[PDB]
Order: sequence, then structure tokens, then C-alpha cells
Amino acid sequence: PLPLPEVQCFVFNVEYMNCTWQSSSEPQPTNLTLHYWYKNSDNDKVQKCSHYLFSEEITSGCQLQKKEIHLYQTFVVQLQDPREPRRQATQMLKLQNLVIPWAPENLTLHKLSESQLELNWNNRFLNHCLEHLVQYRTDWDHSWTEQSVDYRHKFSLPSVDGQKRYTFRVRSRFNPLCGSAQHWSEWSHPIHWGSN
Amino acid sequence: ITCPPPMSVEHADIWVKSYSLYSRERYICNSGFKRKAGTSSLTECVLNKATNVAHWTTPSLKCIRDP
Amino acid sequence: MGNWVNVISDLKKIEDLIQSMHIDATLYTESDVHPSCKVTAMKCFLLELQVISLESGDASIHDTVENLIILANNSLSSNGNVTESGCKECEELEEKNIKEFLQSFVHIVQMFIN
Amino acid sequence: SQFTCFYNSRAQISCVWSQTSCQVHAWPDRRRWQQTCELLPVSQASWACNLILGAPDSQKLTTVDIVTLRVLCREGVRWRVMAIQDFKPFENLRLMAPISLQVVHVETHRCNISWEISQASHYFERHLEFEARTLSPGHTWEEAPLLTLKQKQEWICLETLTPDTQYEFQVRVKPLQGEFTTWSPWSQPLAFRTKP
Ligand SMILES: *[C@@H]1O[C@H](CO)[C@@H](O[C@@H]2O[C@H](CO)[C@@H](O)[C@H](O)[C@H]2NC(C)=O)[C@H](O)[C@H]1NC(C)=O
Ligand SMILES: *[C@@H]1O[C@H](CO)[C@@H](O[C@@H]2O[C@H](CO)[C@@H](O)[C@H](O)[C@H]2NC(C)=O)[C@H](O)[C@H]1NC(C)=O
Ligand SMILES: *[C@@H]1O[C@H](CO)[C@@H](O)[C@H](O)[C@H]1NC(C)=O
Ligand SMILES: *[C@@H]1O[C@H](CO)[C@@H](O)[C@H](O)[C@H]1NC(C)=O
Repeated sequence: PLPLPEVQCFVFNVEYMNCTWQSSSEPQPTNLTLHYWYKNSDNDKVQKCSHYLFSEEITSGCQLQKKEIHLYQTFVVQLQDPREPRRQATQMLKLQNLVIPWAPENLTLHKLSESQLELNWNNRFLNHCLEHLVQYRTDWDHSWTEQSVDYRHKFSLPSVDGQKRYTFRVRSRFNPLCGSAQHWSEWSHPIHWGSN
Repeated sequence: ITCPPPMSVEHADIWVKSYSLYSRERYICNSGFKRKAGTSSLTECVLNKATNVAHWTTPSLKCIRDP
Repeated sequence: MGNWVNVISDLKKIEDLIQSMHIDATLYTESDVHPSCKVTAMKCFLLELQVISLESGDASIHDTVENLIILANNSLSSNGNVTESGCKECEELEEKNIKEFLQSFVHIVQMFIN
Repeated sequence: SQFTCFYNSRAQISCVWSQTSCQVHAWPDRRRWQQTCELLPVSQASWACNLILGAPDSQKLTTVDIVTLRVLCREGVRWRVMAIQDFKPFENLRLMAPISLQVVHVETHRCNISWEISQASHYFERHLEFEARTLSPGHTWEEAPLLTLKQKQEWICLETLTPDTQYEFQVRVKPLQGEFTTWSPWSQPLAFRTKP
């Protein structure tokens, strides 16, 4: 019995969830089926995917809407090959570890004092469920300088080279107060300060 | 230095692997019984430093009817 | 938030402390909490936490467990007199090792925080 | 006239009393223990002593705890309560000064300096902030700009320094929690030189 591809699910900002799988490496082209339910709760009924995703004219994923998302009850997906029913796979996922928030937005800088800067931003998400990573660099820097930030979502730079141009960017993660996701959001739109 | 046979716990049994000092043993609730939550089945051979005799620690284990 | 956030911190401290220890006790563990029975499940976690304290023989464990319980109970008292029904007894739960127990403990606390 | 106490977030409560044998008594609302320290003169008009609740890094109190603090002074054959306070520990935090200051790397115009914090409760997580200041050759400590770190960042990279120059560096720490919470004392100054 040829092994089915692994299903990877991510909950994007708790607005929807894409559950995808690599459609390639399959000898015969097939539309794989996906069913799902949640353990315990009142959602333990087998659901058919109501929104299949397609890559190269075959099923490559499934999308669930917000109302079908339950972070704190185990999510169960069943992938199956309709042409060979024996090929069936079940995965049990913890969605609170699989939340990926949207990138932070509205980055702003303001002068706290001489040669001191404060970076602020917004997230389209409940604040305390997020941690952050701030990165900055000058045009001379080989790589980014970074510093972790918690749910306060502020950042101060106490020593600034006034002769150099800085770039700031921030990303966010659903960790560790409401879940323990390892993956980070994409980087925010960057902003600049000063000039060379 | 060895410990004497442990005192019995109601509706439980114990099969000691070692009676020697510092040994950790565990009571097992009988069939049709469960360890009460919040109570421990652990006992160990410690030393009464005042009297130089070894005794098993008194377990907090309460074996209740299987719900 | 608040108290539960501190509860998370204490849970993480317990996880750290027990690493260098040999606590092979099995503990009643609700890994799949029903929202209608979340308070009942929480109280079972709090009860079983005492077993870890007793079996540890460690002062830092004693303090932290005692601290956690104080913090947790303070939040559960603020949750009102909401009674839950048709919930399992703690002894009806699956038994698991300290690792899985603590992991599921974190899981339910995160649920309360959110 | 004044009875002021601070909790170090672990197992010490430092008390000062202003106004002949006196002491501070600690009576917690939900712990089995009680604590006492003999008030000693630190000036002509002030007395002080530390309530030791346990080992240096033990967690002896939480935000739920309320400790009744009393100043007791012997007056003949009789003791009297001179001051009383229902101490909410996490509303009156003052940490130990940052320790273990060291230069990570020094250049001609730049210097990265790191430090650690002492006896800070794990309850804080990353909910902390720091302030630093640099002593310059022709100036004094009071003239030194307060550098602000609004996140738990245990290092600072001083920019725009002068080559072949002696500097001194201090840092202090404060939790974000607590109405009466104040800054830690300044750390011991760290002396360093920029490269020629
Ligand atoms: C979740 O899956 C959906 C559906 O595949 C993705 O939406 C697609 O995004 C790109 C944008 O060019 C295109 O393939 C389609 O226009 C979109 N399909 C739609 C809207 O049905 C979406 O990008 C995925 N989300 C994330 C963050 O990966
Ligand atoms: C200054 O030195 C500090 C201490 O080494 C650096 O902070 C470390 O950075 C690395 C890489 O991000 C982290 O993995 C460590 O956890 C950090 N240590 C501490 C104590 O936070 C810092 O990157 C240096 N600053 C610059 C500008 O080079
Ligand atoms: C997969 O499903 C699509 C949509 O129903 C269909 O058009 C396509 O022919 C299918 N491919 C197969 C059966 O290999
Ligand atoms: C970003 O800023 C705009 C106003 O310029 C605002 O409308 C929007 O809500 C902000 N985004 C967030 C996440 O707050």
C-alpha cells in the first residue's frame, strides 16, 4: 500500500485554515479526498471538505472557514485515495500550535529623545496571544540585528547612528500564552529612518 | 540496612523489588478499584535518623471503587 | 489572563525541575477537554498536581505547586458559581506520565487564557 | 512618619521606617510562616532591615498573597505598633540591580555590553524593561542621558563613541507590573575603553 502524502494544516490568523499536501510524486493522477472532525466536543461528526484546493487540475488541499475552526480540540484529518481505498491516512493535529498570524502592520517610528527611537506596530489579532521578533539593520550591516518582544508590542532603540539609514521589520508568532506554534508570520512591511 | 514488609493499604497490593534503604516502591489498587486523584501510591524506604531504623514512608493512597 | 499567565510560568518551572528527577507516577490526564467540562478538568489537573508535589521530595517543587494552586483557585473562584454537569470523575481519565500530564495541563491553561 | 517596603519578587522584603528597640513583623494572609527582622539605623532618622522569606531564588509570594507588615517598637514593659500596612507584594516591586556586566565586543566607535538580572521572578517572563547610562570623560553621572530599553533586552550596543576613550556604564531594571513598583538600584559601573 503506497504511502499517502502528509497533510499540513495552518490556521491563518484564526480566520481560515488551509490543509495542503504535495500532489506530485504520484504515479497516477488522482483527486485525493479529505474528511475531518474534532475529538470530543459537539464537532465529532465526519465532514467532507467543502472547498477543495487544486494544483495542476488535481486536489492539492482543503480550506476550512472560521466557524469550522476549533483551536483547543484535537483536529482530525483523513486523506484517502478513491482509486485505491486501502490507501487511507489519519492525522491528529493540535491547531493552537499551528496558528500563523498575519504580518504586523502600521509600523511607526518616533523620536523618544536625542538618538533614541521607538518602534510601534499593530496586529490584526488579540495582542496577548502573540510574541514578536524585531529586526533592524543599516545599509552597511551584513545581516540583521534582532531582539525578541512580548505582547507589549513596542520596541526602543536607545543608541542610533545618526549618520546611517536604518531599516526596521517585525514578525509575530502564536506563542506561548494561547498556543505553542513554532512557525512565524511573514515579515511586516519594512520602514526606514534617517539617511547615509 | 533493609526495610520490613510494608504495611497493607486497603484494596491494594504491593510487590517490593528491593527492601534495601532508599528503594522506591508503588502500591497497586486491586481490580475494580482506582487510585483517588490527589493521592499517591508511592512509598519508599527512608531512615528514621532518630532511631536508626528503616521504615517505609506512609503513602497517601486511597483506593476507591472504580467509577 | 493574569493569574493563568502566572500558572503557565509555574507549569514551565515544574517541567524544568522534574527533568533532573525520576518521578514515574501516572496521573489522570484530560487531554481532550470538553468546554462544558473545562472547570472540572482543571480541578482534576490541580488535584493530581499534588501527587507530583508529594512524590518529589523537593522544596522548589513544593513552593511552585503551592503557588500555582493558589493562583489557579483564585481564578476559578472569580469564574462565578457556574456548575458543570455530566462530567467524568477524575479517576475516569486516562492515566499518563508526568511529561504528557504537564503538556495537557499547559494545553488547558492556554485555552483559559484565550 | 514613613513606612516603606519593597518586594524583590522572590524571597526578600526590604523595609525602611522613619520617625528604642524596633522590628518589622510580617504576617501573610495564607501562608503558614511568619517573619521578623530587627530594624537597624541606616541614618539618624531612618531604620531598615530585610525580611528573609526563603532561599535567594525561591518563590515565596504571588499576586494573590497579602502580607500584613507592622513596625513594632519596645516601649518599656510594653510593645507598640508604630506603623501598619497590608502589603500587596507585586504592587510594590523593586528588583536587585542588574549584575555580571561585561563587554561583549568593543570597536573604535562602538561597544556591545551585556548583563544579567538577579533574583527576578519567573512570573515576569519577558515583561521587564531596562534603563542605562554612559559616563563620559568630561562629565558626571547626573549629566548622563537615560537610555531606555522598553523590552527585556539584556544588552546594548552603544553607537557614536570616540576612539581611545574611557567610558563607564550602568544599567537598572524594573518590572512593568505594580502601582508602586520602582527602579532597581543602579548596577555596579562597568569600565571599558574603545579601541585606538
Ligand atoms: C489558502 O488557500 C487559498 C486557496 O488556494 C489561497 O488563496 C489563493 O491565493 C493565490 C493568490 O494569487 C491564488 O492561488 C488564488 O487567487 C487564491 N485562491 C482562492 C482565493 O481561492 C491562499 O493564498 C492560502 N492562504 C495562505 C496564507 O497560504
Ligand atoms: C550584543 O551581545 C549580546 C550578547 O551576546 C547579543 O545578544 C545575543 O544575540 C543572540 C543572537 O540573536 C541570541 O541568540 C542571544 O540570546 C543573545 N543574548 C542575550 C543575552 O540576549 C547581541 O546580539 C549583541 N548585539 C549586537 C548588536 O551585536
Ligand atoms: C479531479 O476533480 C476535478 C473537479 O471535480 C475534475 O475536473 C478532474 O477531472 C478530476 N481529476 C481526476 C479524476 O483525475
Ligand atoms: C493600520 O492603520 C490604518 C490607518 O492608517 C487603520 O485603518 C488600520 O486599522 C490599521 N491596522 C491595524 C491592524 O490596526
